[PDB]
Amino acid sequence: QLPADTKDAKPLLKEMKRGKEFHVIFDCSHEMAAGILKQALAMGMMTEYYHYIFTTLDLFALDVEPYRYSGVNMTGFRILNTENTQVSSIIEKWSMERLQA
Amino acid sequence: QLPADTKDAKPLLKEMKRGKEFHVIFDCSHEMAAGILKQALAMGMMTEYYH
Ligand SMILES: *[C@@H]1O[C@H](CO)[C@@H](O)[C@H](O)[C@H]1NC(C)=O
Repeated sequence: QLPADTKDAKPLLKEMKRGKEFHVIFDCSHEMAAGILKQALAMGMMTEYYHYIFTTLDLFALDVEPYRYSGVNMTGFRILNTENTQVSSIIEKWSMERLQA
Repeated sequence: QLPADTKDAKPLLKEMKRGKEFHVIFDCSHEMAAGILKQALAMGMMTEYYH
């Protein structure tokens, strides 16, 4: 169980590294998934050995640029049917007004 | 040999990782050491193996 604060996730990661646990099913809102993945990266917990699975339904929204060359596997799930072009147009129109925030 | 530009470092590091070479003596001004270290981190070559 990840503790109350996120950035205190380091002890868990140390324990997992010592125990040689090479498969994980994270479970949290993608916002906290990003933090735990960054903590993993700075822990050297990110190579072609480990393989993460994210029960979050927004794994696609993460920034993946710093991670994709590492050779790590991150299988997620995505319900938002973005293959249809109509959906893509709607999403783009939505982004056209999200950037006020 | 490192290539001319900094971020060209990646193809070199790919072959390093493929050949299973965990002992490296770098030789460059630290201004390049920082860049090559970031590349090595994004390439995921920063574990307890490499020295
Ligand atoms: C991890 O990803 C790489 C590239 O897709 C793949 O070749 C490998 O089979 C995957 N599994 C492991 C070893 O984690």
